[PDB]
Amino acid sequence: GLFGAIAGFIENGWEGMIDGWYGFRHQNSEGTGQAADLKSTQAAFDQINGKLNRVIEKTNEKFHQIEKEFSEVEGRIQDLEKYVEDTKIDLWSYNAELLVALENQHTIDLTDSEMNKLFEKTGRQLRENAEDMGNGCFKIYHKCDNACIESIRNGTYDHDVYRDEALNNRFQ
Amino acid sequence: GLFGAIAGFIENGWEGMIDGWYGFRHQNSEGTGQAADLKSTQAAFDQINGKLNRVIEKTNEKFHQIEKEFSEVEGRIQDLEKYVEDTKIDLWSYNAELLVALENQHTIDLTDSEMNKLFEKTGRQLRENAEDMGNGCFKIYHKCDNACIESIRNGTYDHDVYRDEALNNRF
Amino acid sequence: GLFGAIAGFIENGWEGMIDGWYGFRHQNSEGTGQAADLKSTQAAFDQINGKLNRVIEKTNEKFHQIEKEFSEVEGRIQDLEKYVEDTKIDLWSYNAELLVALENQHTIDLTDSEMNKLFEKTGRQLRENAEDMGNGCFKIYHKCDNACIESIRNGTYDHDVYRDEALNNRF
Amino acid sequence: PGATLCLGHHAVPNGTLVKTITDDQIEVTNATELVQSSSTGKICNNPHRILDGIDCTLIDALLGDPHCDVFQNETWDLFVERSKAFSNCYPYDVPDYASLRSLVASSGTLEFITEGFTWTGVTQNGGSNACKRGPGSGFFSRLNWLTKSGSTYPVLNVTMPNNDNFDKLYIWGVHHPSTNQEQTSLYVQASGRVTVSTRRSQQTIIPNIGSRPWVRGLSSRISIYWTIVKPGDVLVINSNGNLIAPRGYFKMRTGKSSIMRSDAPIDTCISECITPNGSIPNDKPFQNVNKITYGACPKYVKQNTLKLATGMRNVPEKQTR
Amino acid sequence: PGATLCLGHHAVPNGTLVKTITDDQIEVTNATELVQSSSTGKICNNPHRILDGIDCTLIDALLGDPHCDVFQNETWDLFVERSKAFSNCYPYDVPDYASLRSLVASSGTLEFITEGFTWTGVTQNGGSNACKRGPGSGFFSRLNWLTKSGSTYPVLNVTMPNNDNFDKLYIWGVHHPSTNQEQTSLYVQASGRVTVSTRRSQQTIIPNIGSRPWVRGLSSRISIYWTIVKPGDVLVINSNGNLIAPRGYFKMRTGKSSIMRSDAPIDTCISECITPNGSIPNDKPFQNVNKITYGACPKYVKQNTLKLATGMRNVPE
Amino acid sequence: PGATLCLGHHAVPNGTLVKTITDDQIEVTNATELVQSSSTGKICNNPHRILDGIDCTLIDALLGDPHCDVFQNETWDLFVERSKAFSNCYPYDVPDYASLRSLVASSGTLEFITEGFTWTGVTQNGGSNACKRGPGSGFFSRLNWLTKSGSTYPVLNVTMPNNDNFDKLYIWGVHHPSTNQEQTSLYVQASGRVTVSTRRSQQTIIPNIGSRPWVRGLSSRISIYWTIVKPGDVLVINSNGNLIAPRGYFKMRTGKSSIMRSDAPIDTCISECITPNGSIPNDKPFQNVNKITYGACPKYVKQNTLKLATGMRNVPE
Ligand SMILES: *[C@@H]1O[C@H](CO)[C@@H](O[C@@H]2O[C@H](CO)[C@@H](O[C@@H]3O[C@H](CO)[C@@H](O)[C@H](O[C@H]4O[C@H](CO)[C@@H](O)[C@H](O)[C@@H]4O)[C@@H]3O)[C@H](O)[C@H]2NC(C)=O)[C@H](O)[C@H]1NC(C)=O
Ligand SMILES: *[C@@H]1O[C@H](CO)[C@@H](O[C@@H]2O[C@H](CO)[C@@H](O[C@@H]3O[C@H](CO[C@H]4O[C@H](CO)[C@@H](O)[C@H](O)[C@@H]4O)[C@@H](O)[C@H](O)[C@@H]3O)[C@H](O)[C@H]2NC(C)=O)[C@H](O)[C@H]1NC(C)=O
Ligand SMILES: *[C@@H]1O[C@H](CO)[C@@H](O[C@@H]2O[C@H](CO)[C@@H](O[C@@H]3O[C@H](CO)[C@@H](O)[C@H](O)[C@@H]3O)[C@H](O)[C@H]2NC(C)=O)[C@H](O)[C@H]1NC(C)=O
Ligand SMILES: *[C@@H]1O[C@H](CO)[C@@H](O[C@@H]2O[C@H](CO)[C@@H](O[C@@H]3O[C@H](CO)[C@@H](O)[C@H](O)[C@@H]3O)[C@H](O)[C@H]2NC(C)=O)[C@H](O)[C@H]1NC(C)=O
Ligand SMILES: *[C@@H]1O[C@H](CO)[C@@H](O[C@@H]2O[C@H](CO)[C@@H](O)[C@H](O)[C@H]2NC(C)=O)[C@H](O)[C@H]1NC(C)=O
Ligand SMILES: *[C@@H]1O[C@H](CO)[C@@H](O[C@@H]2O[C@H](CO)[C@@H](O)[C@H](O)[C@H]2NC(C)=O)[C@H](O)[C@H]1NC(C)=O
Ligand SMILES: *[C@@H]1O[C@H](CO)[C@@H](O)[C@H](O)[C@H]1NC(C)=O
Ligand SMILES: *[C@@H]1O[C@H](CO)[C@@H](O)[C@H](O)[C@H]1NC(C)=O
Ligand SMILES: *[C@@H]1O[C@H](CO)[C@@H](O)[C@H](O)[C@H]1NC(C)=O
Ligand SMILES: *[C@@H]1O[C@H](CO)[C@@H](O)[C@H](O)[C@H]1NC(C)=O
Ligand SMILES: *[C@@H]1O[C@H](CO)[C@@H](O)[C@H](O)[C@H]1NC(C)=O
Ligand SMILES: *[C@@H]1O[C@H](CO)[C@@H](O)[C@H](O)[C@H]1NC(C)=O
Ligand SMILES: *[C@@H]1O[C@H](CO)[C@@H](O)[C@H](O)[C@H]1NC(C)=O
Repeated sequence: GLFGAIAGFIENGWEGMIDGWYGFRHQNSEGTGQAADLKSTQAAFDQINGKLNRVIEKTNEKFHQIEKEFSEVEGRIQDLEKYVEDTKIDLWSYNAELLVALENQHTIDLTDSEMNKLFEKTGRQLRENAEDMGNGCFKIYHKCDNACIESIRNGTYDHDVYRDEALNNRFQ
Repeated sequence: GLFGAIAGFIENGWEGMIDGWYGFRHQNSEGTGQAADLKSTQAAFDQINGKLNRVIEKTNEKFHQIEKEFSEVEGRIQDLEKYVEDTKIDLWSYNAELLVALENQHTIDLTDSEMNKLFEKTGRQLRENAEDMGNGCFKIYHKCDNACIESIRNGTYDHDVYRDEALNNRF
Repeated sequence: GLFGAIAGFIENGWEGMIDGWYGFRHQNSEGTGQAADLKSTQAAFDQINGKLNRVIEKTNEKFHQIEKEFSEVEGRIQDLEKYVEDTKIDLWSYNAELLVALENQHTIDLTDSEMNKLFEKTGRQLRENAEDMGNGCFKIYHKCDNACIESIRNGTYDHDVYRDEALNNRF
Repeated sequence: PGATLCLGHHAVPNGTLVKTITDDQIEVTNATELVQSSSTGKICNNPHRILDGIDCTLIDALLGDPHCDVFQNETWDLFVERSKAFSNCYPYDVPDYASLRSLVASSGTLEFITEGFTWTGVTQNGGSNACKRGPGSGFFSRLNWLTKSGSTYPVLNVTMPNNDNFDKLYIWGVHHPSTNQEQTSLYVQASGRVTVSTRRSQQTIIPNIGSRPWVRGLSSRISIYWTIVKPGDVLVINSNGNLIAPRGYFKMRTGKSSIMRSDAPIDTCISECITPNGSIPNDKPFQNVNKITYGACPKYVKQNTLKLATGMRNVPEKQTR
Repeated sequence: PGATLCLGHHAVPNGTLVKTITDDQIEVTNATELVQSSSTGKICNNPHRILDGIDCTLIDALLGDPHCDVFQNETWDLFVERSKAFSNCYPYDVPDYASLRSLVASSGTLEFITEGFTWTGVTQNGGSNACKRGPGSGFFSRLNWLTKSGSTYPVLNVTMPNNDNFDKLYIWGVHHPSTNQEQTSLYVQASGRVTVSTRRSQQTIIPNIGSRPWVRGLSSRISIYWTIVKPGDVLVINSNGNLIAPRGYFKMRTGKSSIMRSDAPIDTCISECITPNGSIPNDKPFQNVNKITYGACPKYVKQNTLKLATGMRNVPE
Repeated sequence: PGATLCLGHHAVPNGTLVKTITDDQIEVTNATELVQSSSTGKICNNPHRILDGIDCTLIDALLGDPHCDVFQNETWDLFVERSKAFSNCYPYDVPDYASLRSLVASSGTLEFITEGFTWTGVTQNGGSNACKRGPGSGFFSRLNWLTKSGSTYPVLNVTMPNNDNFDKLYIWGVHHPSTNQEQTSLYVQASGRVTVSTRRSQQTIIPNIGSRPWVRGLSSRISIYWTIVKPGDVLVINSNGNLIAPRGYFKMRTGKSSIMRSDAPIDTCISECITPNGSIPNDKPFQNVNKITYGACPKYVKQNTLKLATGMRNVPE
């Protein structure tokens, strides 16, 4: 995708993450764990759901039309009836093909975008207390217990608290 | 939008900014102020204007066509005339609906993109003399008078001048 | 484009780069040079090639149809035959115009994106050993011989090796 | 000793292939089908009024072929004509059959109002053994076969004004005998003529004597014609022989009525969309079941499947297996 | 002592809702309307040549119904037929009326060139009290009602070659008497016939005797037919009765001419696009006023509004 | 002393212009053309079976105009009618010419099967000096001009059932004499009639007596009609004069056959797509050569060029 996260700097997805579309894995002094990010997951879902509902917006209801199958050869009028219908069908078939191609490209790009948004949001939260490893992971340069990890995940991590500890670990 | 600036890491817009679409607000020793960024504003406008002009490119002029209202019942020929026209109208109605949906998604994304471009341009200007707070604001780690702010806004800020002062304040 | 690299923070392209679409120019103690990046080039090419093949997917074979030129005036039936055809041609002409506009916007954006992806990949490789000058160039804050440059270009640069040297030069 | 925080996204063991601008096949975590490609094989009896023609075409029900008498005054949203239908009355043709069928189908009713035409000096209610009604000879219920009275068939000249505020459809015919003997025997005059007119239109038909192919014992034919009379206009029928007279008019309406050829059985269920193959659900925007449809239907396309991605790109962990 | 530098964008207190791929309603700072949904109610007389039919249909002006004499030789880009139009001449029908109307409308002219047909042995210039011209009986100006001379109506057999470099349109007819008495009285022969042909095509019409309903005093009728003669071809007219003869031909043209049914008044103004509801502006790409249009017009769509975003997402304070 | 590492992209000194959503013209490094705008000027004889009509229209070949006798055994995927084609037999018209031409073109064969119609009490094989065969008079090869035998022309009444599993096309006609003298001389009765029917439909044609323009010595005409008989149905022909009888039927097929008007020469080459201008390549999705096409063709559009970008934005030095 356009943002280079999904199938990009993030090597692969997690089959083990079954409670959300995007999320966090950590390793600290207390071990390892996984948690889904609800906000990013919800934003992807809302957009995909929105486009689905637009596409299935029921719009057409037709009653008496023209005949489309013929039991007799007739020439000019029947040629025109068949041509009109064949023309219609080709144009709608084109519309359908284009629609799915554009929608699908966009769905892949919007999901890639949401991954990227979450990554940049996290990076900004951490300020000078962490470095981007380049594979979707941050090396955090301080002691970060399970409380500290949850603080990052629920958006309440105060970077000032750990800055001195982290700045020291980073530069020598 | 795709870039996550507008309605994203920037919490909201400024109703007070009436002289541009994007811009700067600052707080320094000398107080606070606001200035529109003309370049980014112009780039967004030029793209939106470009698409508007493509959409209103007058393209059809038609003269004698078929009849589309009928005062008598006739059967087969009239069924076909009505069907041809109804088919045409449904296809053009579809085209119109799709056009606006695609254009609008793209306009929202290109405007979000221009916000993001301005933000990354500013960040790059400041080098090591500032930090990204994460809400669309830079904490600048040195004395930055109104001359210094304007230097950033008009693209002439020399980061080397303040680097020692700023590096010290940060670390 | 949406990413602001091509025709953006990168001032212009390189006419001298004839062996790839994206790449690297360096200056070190040993002089200057140029090398194409294969991976980014390949990703752009594969996507453009993919869309080309979708667009030229042969789809249309028609045999007996309606007459479209007429040597006599006839009125109603001929009016309808001409209208049907004119309607068809306008709709396909619209489809063709829209198709190319959407494809082309997207091609420009995906190529801009690949430039940006390569730039962010390089920046991430360099960690704390370099700074973004803002014009598509990294100032590398350590001795970087031709072996070291190639290490960056082929993805094997170990930033830990030079970190102390580089951190000292920066701060 | 610090901490590592890795950002990621999900993957699923079983993704789906979709098409994009750049790829004809690429794997996403989920997708949904946009083309309806199946039917139950049955036409749902609701919410549209479905009238099963059974053994009868719409035109035979209109004219009043005796085995179609059950359709008198019927109405429909969709008249369904079956491939088993047959005619069993006087052999006939309709010049512009397709148009008469279309306009009646679209009107949605066979509501017939009898009018008191005065046919002075002729015998009414002629019948044929080609069109039995009970044990004896009969005829189309809505048509009146006029023949000589005594040894004369006078010039008939009758009128019916339309003083209603709706349009009247009149169905009438012309008899084409197979021999001169039959002609003069039924109508006296050697050559007949039927002229049916309103203020602004007219149709004159001269019958033609000769054999057509034997159908139910007869080489003669009736040709069927129609005339619409608007409010304030007047019908005049003028004939010196061979007139197959109307008994009245059909009420015309406009609305959502149509006709469909199908052999699918009618069943108790609810479906907005009907095809000749049976009803189809209309939750999807496209369908590949049949280009012939009635009601609120997905649009017909040539593709039998089109997948809309409903999730991200599916990127499993590569394995050394 | 530091500084804070915040990047931002504008918002407005009163945004506009638009549709996207993902949202049926989302708020942007500004939008513009792409569907023209209103008209002035008037047809602008420029830049197209508008000819108001007033009391006349195009066909009545073509045939030369006396109250339509003011339309002789007229030209138009758009002929406007009014619902108040009426016929006031001999009662007639046109088999394929819609085609004759279409082809004349499209030609854009009633330019008529009189030709010297020689009708030997018949009376010319027949008239009727159903078609008064001044105080006395009359007829369609472009048609010539031929009847017997003395006690005979010979076989008429005439020719007119087309030695011009343009196509000629001939309008002619067949008279349908209401009685045998009328037939023989006017044409002698008990049954008439009209055959009109060129090298490559022909029409033969047998009249039909019988009562139609009374229209302007008459139960008889005329049926109107037409024949186009191309450069180098020749017209032949052959009849032993019931011929309503042409007096000449109409010059055919091709171009931008058409016809429209409308009751909108004509006004002095400029508009490229005309609908039956009146002229409409054509700055927008779509319109929902009327599927019937003439000129440089927006395309007809079913939506009555479609908003194109002309600004960013609106996120107010 | 450190190092500088600059990221960049290629450019060329002169790129190609394309259109986007936002710009009518923007320069990219490369593009490819999506509209085919040129032809060789020649129709390739493969892979479609091309039949060049040369001097003959399809209808003249069908009827069996003597100079078209060479087409009798012929089949095609595409019949090519040339502007130099001419008729050289009895002067005729076809009401609904366009339909007969269409249905024969679509059937793709002139395969004709003779049937043993029994025409009791008439003379068969009439010919005319308008349609010369060898030293004498002749006629359309597939039609049988019936005239009186002795001093009588009886009521003809014949039948032919279709017990095959294919549709039969019957071509027949009606003769329109130029005088009453010629009518009674050929057919005895003062007025003829032809009635052709199947179980469920019928056509009755009354001839029309009168002069048409002289064509190859004659003011009389034939009008051509057709009847399709489906498997299990039956043909009946009934006439007391003026019948131009079928000799048999054309065996109909369905498939990919058509007809095209063109003066482009036929050449030995391979092309899937044929236009009247000549064959065109079909590698591109669109074409602006001609709206008339046959085969696997790009779709016709009004644009003469449409460029698909195949590279990035070109930003030269
Ligand atoms: C004009 O020519 C046609 C064709 O030759 C001719 O029509 C034919 O006439 C005969 C006699 O009416 C038809 O024969 C009938 O065919 C059906 C089978 O499909 C049988 O049911 C009939 O048989 C019964 O009735 C007979 C009494 O007439 C009995 O003799 C017999 O034992 C059976 O009970 C009968 O054979 C024949 O079908 C038609 N064919 C067609 C194609 O129409 C017509 O009569 C000629 N016109 C004139 C005026 O001569
Ligand atoms: C009814 O009126 C018709 C119209 O006048 C009559 O038709 C005319 O009949 C005569 C013969 O009786 C034809 O004369 C012949 O014409 C050809 C040549 O035809 C054309 O070609 C040459 C050039 O090649 C050109 O110079 C001529 O002017 C012609 O245009 C001559 O070769 C013959 O020798 C002879 O002159 C007329 O052509 C014909 N005209 C038309 C328009 O048909 C018809 O005879 C009348 N019928 C009755 C029953 O009275
Ligand atoms: C991935 O996409 C597929 C669609 O392609 C989803 O499958 C659909 O899911 C629901 C079941 O949760 C089904 O709809 C329900 O049907 C029952 C009766 O069948 C009805 O009572 C409910 O009201 C509801 O409509 C649907 O049949 C099913 N369709 C198919 C083709 O499998 C699936 O849910 C998606 N998976 C995820 C994880 O999102
Ligand atoms: C065949 O039947 C028709 C219909 O009844 C007859 O037409 C009618 O003819 C009479 C005169 O013979 C018309 O009367 C006239 O009415 C006007 C007022 O409308 C009046 O001012 C005149 O003095 C005159 O009396 C009558 O309108 C007309 N009816 C219709 C409906 O057209 C026809 O004459 C009959 N023909 C024969 C030979 O029986
Ligand atoms: C619905 O009915 C139509 C026709 O009645 C079916 O279309 C036929 O499908 C076969 C292939 O299976 C083709 O060979 C025929 O040409 C088609 N016939 C016609 C008349 O188009 C169609 O398959 C049916 N669809 C379903 C879902 O039952
Ligand atoms: C333009 O004129 C048309 C034709 O009279 C108007 O359409 C009619 O008006 C309403 C709703 O549009 C319906 O009840 C009628 O059935 C419509 N008739 C037809 C033929 O569509 C239309 O409203 C007018 N539009 C404007 C903007 O004036
Ligand atoms: C940009 O800003 C400075 C500081 O206010 C101003 O004095 C200067 O004139 C501006 N630009 C240039 C190029 O001089
Ligand atoms: C048909 O309807 C009309 C009027 O509504 C009525 O007079 C007539 O008796 C009805 N006939 C039948 C068979 O229902
Ligand atoms: C919308 O459009 C134009 C500017 O192009 C302006 O006149 C109008 O005030 C704008 N409205 C808003 C709310 O910005
Ligand atoms: C009609 O056409 C021309 C004018 O160009 C002329 O022959 C004729 O007299 C004109 N008649 C009228 C009434 O203008
Ligand atoms: C330009 O585009 C075409 C189509 O893909 C390609 O085959 C050709 O080699 C390209 N030319 C250059 C100079 O890149
Ligand atoms: C058509 O085929 C027959 C039988 O094979 C042959 O004798 C005849 O000459 C052929 N006709 C033409 C015009 O080639
Ligand atoms: C093809 O022929 C048409 C019709 O004669 C002509 O107008 C058109 O310009 C031709 N196009 C080309 C590319 O030869």
